[PDB]
Amino acid sequence: QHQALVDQLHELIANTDLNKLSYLNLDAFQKRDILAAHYIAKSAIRTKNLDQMTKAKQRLESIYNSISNPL
Repeated sequence: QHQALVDQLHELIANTDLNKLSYLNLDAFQKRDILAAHYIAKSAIRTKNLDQMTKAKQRLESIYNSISNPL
């Protein structure tokens, strides 16, 4: 479970690289949300905090889905 979650997080982090999301015209608040989630995700992974890893996974999944799809 731990490794599966780390892998999911790393995939989500890779898929939410701000440079690669330029074409989506994200608002500054969305960029900041992504930057914060990346910091939290990395920090949670490094410390093996499963609850915070779960939080960050749900957050990044939600963001990636919403920015990729109709308002």
